[PDB]
Amino acid sequence: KRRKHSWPQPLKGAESRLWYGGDYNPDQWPEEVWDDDIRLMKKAGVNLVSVGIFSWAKIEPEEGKYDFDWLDRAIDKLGKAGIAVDLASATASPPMWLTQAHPEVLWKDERGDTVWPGAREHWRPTSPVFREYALNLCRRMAEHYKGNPYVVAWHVSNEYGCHNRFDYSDDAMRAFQKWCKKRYKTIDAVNEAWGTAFWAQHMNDFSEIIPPRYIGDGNFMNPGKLLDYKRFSSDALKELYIAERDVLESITPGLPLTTNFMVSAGGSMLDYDDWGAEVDFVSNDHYFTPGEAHFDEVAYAASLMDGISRKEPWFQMEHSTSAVNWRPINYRAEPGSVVRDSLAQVAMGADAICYFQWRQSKAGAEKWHSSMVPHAGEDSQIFRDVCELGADLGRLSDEGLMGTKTVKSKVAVVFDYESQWATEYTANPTQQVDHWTEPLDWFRALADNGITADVVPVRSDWDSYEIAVLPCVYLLSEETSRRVREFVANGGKLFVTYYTGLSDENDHIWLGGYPGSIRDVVGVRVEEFAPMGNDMPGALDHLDLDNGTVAHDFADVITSTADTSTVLASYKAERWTGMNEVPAIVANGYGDGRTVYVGCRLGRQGLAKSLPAMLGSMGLSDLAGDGRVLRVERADSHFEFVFNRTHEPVTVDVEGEAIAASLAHVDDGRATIDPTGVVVLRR
Amino acid sequence: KRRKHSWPQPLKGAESRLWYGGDYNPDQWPEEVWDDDIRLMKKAGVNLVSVGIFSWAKIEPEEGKYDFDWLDRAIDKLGKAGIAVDLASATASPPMWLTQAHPEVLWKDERGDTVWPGAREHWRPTSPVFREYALNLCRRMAEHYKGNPYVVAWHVSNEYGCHNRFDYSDDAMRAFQKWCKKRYKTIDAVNEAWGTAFWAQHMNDFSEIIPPRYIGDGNFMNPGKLLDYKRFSSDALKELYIAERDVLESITPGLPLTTNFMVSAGGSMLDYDDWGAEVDFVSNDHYFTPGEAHFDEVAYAASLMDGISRKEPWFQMEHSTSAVNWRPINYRAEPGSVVRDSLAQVAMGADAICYFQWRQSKAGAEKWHSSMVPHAGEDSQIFRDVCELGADLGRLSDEGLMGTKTVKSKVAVVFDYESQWATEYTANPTQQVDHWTEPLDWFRALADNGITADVVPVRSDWDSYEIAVLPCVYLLSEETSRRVREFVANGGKLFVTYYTGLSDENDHIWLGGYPGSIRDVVGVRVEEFAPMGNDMPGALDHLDLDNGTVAHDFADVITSTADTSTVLASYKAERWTGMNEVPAIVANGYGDGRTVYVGCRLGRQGLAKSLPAMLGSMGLSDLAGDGRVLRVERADAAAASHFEFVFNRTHEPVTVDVEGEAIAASLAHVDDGRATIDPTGVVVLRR
Repeated sequence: KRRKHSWPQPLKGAESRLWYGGDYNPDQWPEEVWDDDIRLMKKAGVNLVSVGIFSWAKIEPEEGKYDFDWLDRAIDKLGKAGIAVDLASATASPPMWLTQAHPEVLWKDERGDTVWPGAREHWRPTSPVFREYALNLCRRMAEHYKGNPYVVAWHVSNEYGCHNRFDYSDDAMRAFQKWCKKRYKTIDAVNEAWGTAFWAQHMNDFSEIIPPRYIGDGNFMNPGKLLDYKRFSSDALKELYIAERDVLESITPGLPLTTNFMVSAGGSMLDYDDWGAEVDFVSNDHYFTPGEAHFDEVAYAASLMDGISRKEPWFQMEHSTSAVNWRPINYRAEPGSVVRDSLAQVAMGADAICYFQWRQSKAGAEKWHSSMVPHAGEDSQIFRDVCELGADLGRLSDEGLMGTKTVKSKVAVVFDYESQWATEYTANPTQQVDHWTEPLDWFRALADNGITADVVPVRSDWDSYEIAVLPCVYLLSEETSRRVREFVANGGKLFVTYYTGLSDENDHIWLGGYPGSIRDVVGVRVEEFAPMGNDMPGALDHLDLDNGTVAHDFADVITSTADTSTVLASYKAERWTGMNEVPAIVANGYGDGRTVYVGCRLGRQGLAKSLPAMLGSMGLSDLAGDGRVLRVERADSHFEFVFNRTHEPVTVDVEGEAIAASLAHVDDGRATIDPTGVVVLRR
Repeated sequence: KRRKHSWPQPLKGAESRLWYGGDYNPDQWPEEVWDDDIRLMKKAGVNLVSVGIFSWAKIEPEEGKYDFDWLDRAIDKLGKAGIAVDLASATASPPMWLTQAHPEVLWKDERGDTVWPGAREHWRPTSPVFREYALNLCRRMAEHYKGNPYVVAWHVSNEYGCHNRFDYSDDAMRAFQKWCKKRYKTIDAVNEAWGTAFWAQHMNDFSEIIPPRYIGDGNFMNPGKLLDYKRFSSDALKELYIAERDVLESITPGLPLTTNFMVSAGGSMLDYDDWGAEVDFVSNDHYFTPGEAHFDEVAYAASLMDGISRKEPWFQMEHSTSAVNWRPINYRAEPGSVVRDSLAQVAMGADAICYFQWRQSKAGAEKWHSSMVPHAGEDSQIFRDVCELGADLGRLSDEGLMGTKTVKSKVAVVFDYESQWATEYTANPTQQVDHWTEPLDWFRALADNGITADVVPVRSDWDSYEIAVLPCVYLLSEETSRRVREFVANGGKLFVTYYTGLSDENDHIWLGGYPGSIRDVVGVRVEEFAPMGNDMPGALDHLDLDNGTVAHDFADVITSTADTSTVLASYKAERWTGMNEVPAIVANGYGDGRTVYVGCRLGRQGLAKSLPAMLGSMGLSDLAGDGRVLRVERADAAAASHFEFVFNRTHEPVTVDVEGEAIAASLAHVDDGRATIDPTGVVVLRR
């Protein structure tokens, strides 16, 4: 069911190398400028660029008229310079002539208001009119470029669902109704799934399924329907991508196809693990979070990408050299980030490193988004760094890094797109809790304890690891619940947190005490929750634990533990709160395995501090190591990538021959690595 | 180009006195109250009121039916009492019969939702049918009141664009299409200006230009288009005002016309410098900012008005005696504000002082807005201050203040409405930075150093000043860039800050290092920005400078400086940030001039502390002074006679040296050349 892995191949006369480059948009610059791009690209070690992504209005400037010459010239200029082309379908966003002639392609928001042109991606995922136009352009691009010697892959569309994830038009309403019929078969199944006995929502047939349109601010949508609308929206965009991909493939067999994902700790527009089955190689867009989380979350996202790709080499389609344009405050990246963040992505399995974008735009909505050639030009620290990185990727290529894979960790941290979606409902126990923050917190706390985890999607093989973490995995089906029992019974070591296994996949609650489907594995029983916050005078805002850590946002009221369990920590609180001496962290044995249940949100800091005790109870005291650096390994040969995780230079022992270094010095088996520094070793 | 300055003239062709009064709405009160109004106006020294401003529904109660008699009688009563009338066109807001009959006049928001009656100004600036109705009323008003001996000016409409600056209806679509054709001539030029090669936005003809309508929350409009839509929206309202002005004038030639602007530090609904060319006298509405900025920003805004009026006497059409109605918390003004804020406006060149409004409303949306006669009545501190101020304006009139002009400062602080509009785009380096805060910060910091600046619109003559400041002037066209270059080369002393000259007039980036069009003038090169804030844990929220100030919000990463420059200050920071020892304040010599580049936001306090060293580098240490007070002077041509206005800027009484004869004082006194001024106090001297 997964497509066979197929990676973009070198140009004639060229050898196999790490791909390096970024989005390139010659149609935004006078043709005169292109020769300068080629000169700077060669200087930087660029060998691949992605072209034509938003070029629909240039390629088809009016309906039924096509203009390829400019693009043929650009591609030829790149190719004869030894730079390969990842060619877009150009179907990311339609021209004004198209939308003026066919306003029915525009998506509608919850209130039924039309979303107009003015920005990008303003089209309905289920519009048959838009699909027709897109497939036409796909056919004509593929027919024109099928003989081109410089094209090495297809970049289908761009970031499906970045702006048009949700549509509430009648096209969407009809498509959702059909999607529900496919999923549930009978209207009574839908009624039971969504619990429509409540609030007189019973439906007599599929015409009575309407999308989660506007219901008045502050009012509460049917949560089953809302969750399914997210599943449906991801499937709808997926079916369109499949159609475009198949048209391109029909005309250019043997050219690998991808589309760019938006995988980040807090990004959940689509079920990207599901989508990963539909590409020839998985590719990602990731932009750093400014501040204290910058490095760790870059590493985390790249690890999840390696999980999505099932440890096959994957493609970093976009990231930024420094500031983006779209945040309330676009902080710059710390000096060193260009090489460092990129080599983190390589460490986590990327065999291609690309940026948005090659040359910083001088006009338009993204002119303030950093690029490889800044507004300042080639005399810039960023461009010097871009050049250093290209040379580094060349050296890693000479060393044969291509095709190696990131080693299997002893620990898997589970991520679940659908659980994230379930946690987004507005009448959960607290709207402060999303699934997504917990696996990040665990990844980081494990790293503080010198352990590099793999981030593994819930449908993938986390139960083949020695140790795994279920961090706020809100949904657990009976099937997943069974995988959990067997994982532990067979000798696995499993961490489980609050907000795990509250409901099944239809968001029906597992009754009898939380977590209702696996409470006998973890040996705790929760009767009630105690959310915390600062929005109510005198309400509970934190809970100290007796192990020197502090819970925030959420705590389980654990009222019994198994006779096989050990309480590792308990809350301390004023008596009237009822939370004093309630168990907070509980260890258990079950079959041949061990669990630790963490009944509250402890964050990176509290988890990191609690980990020695928790690992101890599991028989894993020997696992901990040096948390000042992250150590990431690829192997077919072993390559170790070592990153300073702190704000001060650190010295650590390193084995092997240093083959790359940025802001770091290796001498006599020891590396002094500056903040934002990295060393790469081979042996 | 500019209209010849024409000032409202006194009743009976007598002496031109300082005008004093406010908005007057007899149609809101039973007629017995009108006689009470007259008694109290006389006691207060009121000599001018503005009437009929929102009276459309009373004057034209049904289509083509007119009821003038109440207004005729009110104007007669006023004039016989010696009180002049500033007559409105009454076209500010339409009656229910009009909007009920013609829903198509109502403006539409970005989502296409109709904005209904229920408040005011709910009409599309480019509606042809509303224009027909407005011009008809203008004509009927002018024909009826022509030759009235008590009417001294026209108050055209009211605050254009206060509520209807933006319309997204099809009338606006058509008008914006024509406006783009006028500006750019060809669709190729529009495409080039807006950089439409990006995101497949290329347009084949002018029918493919649509207004910046709803694109979904959190999405990014074409910034060239958004900026031009603000230009267009200002121009569209200006064209309507010009049409109303022209009809009125064609019927009552010689009667001076104005419309009331909304000039304040943070106000930018329209390009008010552009609009200033279209009125016979420039008039403003300004309402104090509660808290620590109160006095300084009153002074600033009035200075900017004097800039817009090119130093011609101007008209304070509205302000508040105390609290307004429209803030989340309507703080009252400090006692003394009635006289003090009004005399600050006079000091900055106003020959008329008026309030919204004469009598506090007992009903309606603005009943909680303070007024000259409070709900409390004539027995109130506010009415007593109102009477004191009227008496003071009488005394200043006796001393011949009218017609003098605010003296030219040694420093011009530059303000650019269009730069403010550009900084409003939502995908800039940081959305915390607006152009408008910086010129205010510099004005206050200069005042802290005993210097009263002129606030000067960018198209005006700042390059004729000894010293000028470009404070976050985000846009610099080629033309303005040349003026900067010549200004410095010829001996001008120039301050330039971060967020200046990033782009040309169509928001195209000047390439090669910021500020891309004048980096050789200031002798610095910026490769990237280091914005700062408190919204991301662990990101920088500040940078200490090595001169004992602290930057917030934004810092330039200066990576080189010219051979002729001198670093006056640099950042101190943790090494990992990359900002340690990066230059923060850099002086340069360029031709016979001097510059200082300030690459970060230092605020009033940091700028005030840094100014002595900065001025020093320009060769100007002697420009210092006592910042406890603001001194503002007016003078006649020949600079024969001088008037000095002195304001306490602090919270304790101050005593300062003053030359000349005291002619007015509030919460203050002058004795043998020493002015003792209480907080919120003011003295006025004649030399």
